[PDB]
Amino acid sequence: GRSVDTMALWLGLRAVLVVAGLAVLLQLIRGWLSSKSYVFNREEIARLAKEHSGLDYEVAFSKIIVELRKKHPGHILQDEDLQWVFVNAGGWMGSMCLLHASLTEYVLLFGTAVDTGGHSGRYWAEISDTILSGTFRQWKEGTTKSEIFYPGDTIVHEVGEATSVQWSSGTWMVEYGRGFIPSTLAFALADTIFSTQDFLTLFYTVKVYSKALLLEASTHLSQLG
Amino acid sequence: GRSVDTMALWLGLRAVLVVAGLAVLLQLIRGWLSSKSYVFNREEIARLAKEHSGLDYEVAFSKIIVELRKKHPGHILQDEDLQWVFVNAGGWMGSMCLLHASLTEYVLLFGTAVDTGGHSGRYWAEISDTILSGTFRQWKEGTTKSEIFYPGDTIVHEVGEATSVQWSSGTWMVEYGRGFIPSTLAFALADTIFSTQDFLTLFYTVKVYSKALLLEASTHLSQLG
Amino acid sequence: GRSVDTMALWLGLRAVLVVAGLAVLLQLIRGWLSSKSYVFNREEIARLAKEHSGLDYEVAFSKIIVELRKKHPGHILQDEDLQWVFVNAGGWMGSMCLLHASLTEYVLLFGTAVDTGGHSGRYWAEISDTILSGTFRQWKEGTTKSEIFYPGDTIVHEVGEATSVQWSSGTWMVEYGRGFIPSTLAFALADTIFSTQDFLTLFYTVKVYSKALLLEASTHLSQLG
Ligand SMILES: C[C@]12CC[C@H](OS(=O)(=O)O)CC1=CC[C@@H]1[C@@H]2CC[C@]2(C)C(=O)CC[C@@H]12
Ligand SMILES: C[C@]12CC[C@H](OS(=O)(=O)O)CC1=CC[C@@H]1[C@@H]2CC[C@]2(C)C(=O)CC[C@@H]12
Ligand SMILES: C[C@]12CC[C@H](OS(=O)(=O)O)CC1=CC[C@@H]1[C@@H]2CC[C@]2(C)C(=O)CC[C@@H]12
Repeated sequence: GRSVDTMALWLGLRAVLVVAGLAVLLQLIRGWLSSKSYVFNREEIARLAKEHSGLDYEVAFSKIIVELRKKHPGHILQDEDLQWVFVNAGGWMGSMCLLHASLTEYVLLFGTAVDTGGHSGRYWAEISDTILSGTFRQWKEGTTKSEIFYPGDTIVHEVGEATSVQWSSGTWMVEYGRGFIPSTLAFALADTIFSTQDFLTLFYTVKVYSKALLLEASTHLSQLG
Repeated sequence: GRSVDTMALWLGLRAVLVVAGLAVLLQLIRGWLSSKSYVFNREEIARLAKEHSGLDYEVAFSKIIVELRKKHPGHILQDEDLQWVFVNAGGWMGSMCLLHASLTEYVLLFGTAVDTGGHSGRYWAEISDTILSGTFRQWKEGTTKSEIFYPGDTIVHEVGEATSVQWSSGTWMVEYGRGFIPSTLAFALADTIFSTQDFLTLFYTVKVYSKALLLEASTHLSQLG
Repeated sequence: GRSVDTMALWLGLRAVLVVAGLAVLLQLIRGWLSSKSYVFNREEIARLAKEHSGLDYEVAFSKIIVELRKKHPGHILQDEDLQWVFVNAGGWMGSMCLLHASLTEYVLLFGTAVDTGGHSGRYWAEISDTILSGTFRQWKEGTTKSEIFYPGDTIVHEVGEATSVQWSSGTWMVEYGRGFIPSTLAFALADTIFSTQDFLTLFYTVKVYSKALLLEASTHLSQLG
């Protein structure tokens, strides 16, 4: 009867409960024990973006890239490999220009020309965004109130944290990721697989990531011989 | 040629046609014959939320919970089990605090701190939302015009009805569901499975639902012995 | 170690790379060699919608349908088969009224009563939208700036192009599609399959498409005997 169905539903809920729990546990285990070889530090990227946040965001883009190439030669994609690629993740739509990416880090220019918002993603990685233009509203888990951030500010998305993010038209930022970068690909590609069906954008995304990986491998081989 | 491909496509469309049709028919059969044991009634929840809609929505939250505990003891989750959990469904992102849930009913606090909107879901359940703060725009199926609702109003999402819903930042409401509650889980979890990949939020969602079910089972056992 | 994992990840990225690439290649092959039997032309639909863009969009709807029936008898669905059906695709939510659809073309009334936006879709089809009311913001791939279009304007979504689209509440338009129409169904239904779970809307969508196909088949049989 009604009690039997309640018990069976509770059994199935406990089944999904322990599956999701152990999946989170494995995410924590893979992440905490993951490698931590760091070329950059988030304060370095944040100060460099905050210095040029008063410029037109495209002029800021160029000066940030030139400085990143001067201070970290061999770790930034050349001009021929820079490309604006749409990003559809967690219900929002923006675009990116990948500058650096490895197993443990990534650096990219991010933003949107449309009003958008959605889920931030939850992963074992520390993501930081320094706003060059526009507005960035963040709604943290466990709260009923959100906060808006402006050019010059830096939002630090902590490891294991989940937020709601919302950007206005013409918002652009410099983004630095640190942690277990591969564990973020599922979030980055989900809306392409199950919503947009934009397989050429998927092609673009894995192409620039593979190029960034090959750049790091080529530089690591040259630093040893 | 062109006529052959048109016929084959029409055959496949009829295939998807009869599959979706019989799936809807089974949804109607399971729902109409589902159980209907009711602890609350929607007018009770709506009047209680409308009375406190003039307060700060968090003060309203507390007074509504206290009143629901006084009038329905044994059917509201204790303070230790209350938690704000993100809800990603039908393209929108809000958050909930589950107070009561069974096979046939649920009562929760709902809202969002970001501008969001999307599909309401179509299921065999009668959902009603009494706005405490913010704005609630509803766009009904079969019409080209939408309506906006304000604090004190109650939107009644009818059984089998589908709407587009849109909430502004800082909109909060009291929500009561009545019907075949399990048939709504697929809509509630879809964007977590196929977009956000937020498995810890999924863990949170099934945990509070299982706790609410266990509360109802514990109370039903005590009312008999 | 770290180099081994980098190589393995690069191998898997190249795997996804060549899969998505050949899927795009097959999309191009099917599309370029697809049939091109055309009842309408986009300038015809655009001028007819632009003439009536100064009217109330519902009065414009009726006059456009009457004119399309007068100039293309046997290719427009009768009043009994006209229906507003929700469209959930690429993260946005609108609604449509299908007037004509074949293997190579389609004509429909489109719009939304809510603020929405998302991915446009990428397919081998040329889509054109003439705005009757509201605002249409388009963000093209490879750019950091978007453009807004107004009643009387026509946006032409080119073959293979991907954009971000965003519409304000009360935006309505006349839409004409030309190309390999079946290759667009996956984009049109994805958010229904993996987000909204609205199987009755899916039932509605394949019903009107099958009816439009059957209309074209019936007219083609009568034009020969
Ligand atoms: C998916 C994510 C991380 C989460 C960001 O969301 S955000 O709101 O915190 O900015 C968006 C974002 C944009 C670019 C994504 C990045 C994750 C790592 C990705 C997939 C690569 O290896 C190449 C491009 C990278
Ligand atoms: C999924 C749904 C019902 C549809 C609501 O959408 S709404 O626009 O009508 O408010 C959102 C909503 C929020 C909480 C959801 C509820 C359905 C039943 C759920 C999944 C439980 O057992 C626990 C939490 C409940
Ligand atoms: C999916 C798409 C094409 C892309 C449009 O997006 S848009 O931003 O370019 O307007 C939305 C749109 C609406 C109606 C869709 C159409 C594609 C072809 C569809 C599925 C049919 O056979 C029947 C209804 C048609």
